[PDB]
Amino acid sequence: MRSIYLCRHGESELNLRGRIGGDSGLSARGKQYAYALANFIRSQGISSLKVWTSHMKRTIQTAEALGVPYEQWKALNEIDAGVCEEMTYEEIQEHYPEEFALRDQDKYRYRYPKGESYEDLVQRLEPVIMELERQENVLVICHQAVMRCLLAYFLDKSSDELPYLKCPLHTVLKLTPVAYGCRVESIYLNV
Amino acid sequence: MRSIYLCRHGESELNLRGRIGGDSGLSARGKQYAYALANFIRSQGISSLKVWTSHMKRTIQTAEALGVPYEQWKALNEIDAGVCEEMTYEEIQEHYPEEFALRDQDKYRYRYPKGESYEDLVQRLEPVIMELERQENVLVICHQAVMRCLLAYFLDKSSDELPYLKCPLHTVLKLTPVAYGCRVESIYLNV
Ligand SMILES: Nc1nc2c(ncn2[C@@H]2O[C@H](COP(=O)(O)OP(=O)(O)OP(=O)(O)O)[C@@H](O)[C@H]2O)c(=O)[nH]1
Ligand SMILES: Nc1nc2c(ncn2[C@@H]2O[C@H](COP(=O)(O)OP(=O)(O)OP(=O)(O)O)[C@@H](O)[C@H]2O)c(=O)[nH]1
Repeated sequence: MRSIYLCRHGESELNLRGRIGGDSGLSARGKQYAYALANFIRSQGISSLKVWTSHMKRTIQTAEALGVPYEQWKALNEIDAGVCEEMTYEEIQEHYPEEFALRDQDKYRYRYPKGESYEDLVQRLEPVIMELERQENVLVICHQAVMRCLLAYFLDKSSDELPYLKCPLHTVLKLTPVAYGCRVESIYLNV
Repeated sequence: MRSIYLCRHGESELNLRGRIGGDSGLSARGKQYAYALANFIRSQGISSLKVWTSHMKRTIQTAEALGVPYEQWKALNEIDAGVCEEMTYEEIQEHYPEEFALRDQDKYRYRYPKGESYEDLVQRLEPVIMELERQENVLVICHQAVMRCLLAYFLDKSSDELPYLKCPLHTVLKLTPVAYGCRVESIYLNV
């Protein structure tokens, strides 16, 4: 039976430092998770697993720790925050006060100045989902907003539930598509 | 005419780093706001101004720049994050995934493990609201949650919308209560 493993990149510099978006590398702890992930995968004993990542350094560095070939997707790249890229929630409140609240009205269709929205991201992911269906066993090392859209698809969640799906760092969601839908198991790798 | 100048302490080191709670001091930019705030106060030509701060290093440090006396109130201390003290919103999502989700159901009544809620803080702020009410011109250098509770009281906002009120850093809100309720004047101090 096939299964799709979804998880985020290891903790990044910006993650640890309190900032969103950007293209930072893995933190010391992030690298540790990469090795923990490699251990978990090997533990699964999967037949010919294909590893997918985005173009972001964080996803790549995580895959590098798997010692197996990985395919890069520009579509798996994290949502563009635009003007408030690499900013903290406090900086966003200070420099873009009305935008911060505008989001609360509709987090799915909300779009940051010069950036994407969850609705946009869902659309940009269409190609990936298509391929995900054609594959057997796949490990998609991605991002928060991305993992939420992917998860929402397989778990048939509404556009409302989507922006609030649990996609923490160092947690691998193993989806096993079945007749009634798709089973899910949460594996937290503590490092 | 009497005004209640509510403002948050100047940016702290922890604010800049991504973390909630703690007892850190003002960053260099935070200190700059302390000085800007002092300049603003003088320009106001205010009569017998009373400065109130909390016992936190960040509020004291802001008051010092004013060059005027100020009284400290433990009741004005920021809401306790309990076990989540000094964590980032990612660390919370990772180590306390269920807690994070539960909070989203009721931001007002959500209480941190070993900490408090907005409801708890309201009770704690009761005597502050009273003295503040029976006072004249008053400057209160406080924190985010605290400023929200105070503001909601004077603007007669429901507990429902309380946690979402705009309380960005480096912004002083001049509150002048008048017959139909209370008037506000948002003063942004760019530094
Ligand atoms: N308002 C607010 N936004 C935050 C905070 N921390 C991160 N954000 C940003 O708020 C938006 C959505 O928040 P979340 O649903 O928690 O995460 P996300 O949508 O997957 O965002 P990305 O960070 O782009 O993945 C994103 O642009 C986040 O980067 C915070 O404390 N407050
Ligand atoms: N989980 C999470 N908590 C955050 C974030 N930004 C701030 N917090 C903390 O989450 C709680 C509620 O968030 P907010 O309503 O934005 O702010 P607050 O309640 O005034 O927070 P305090 O800073 O504790 O007063 C508080 O304890 C915040 O410190 C974030 O992005 N994620």
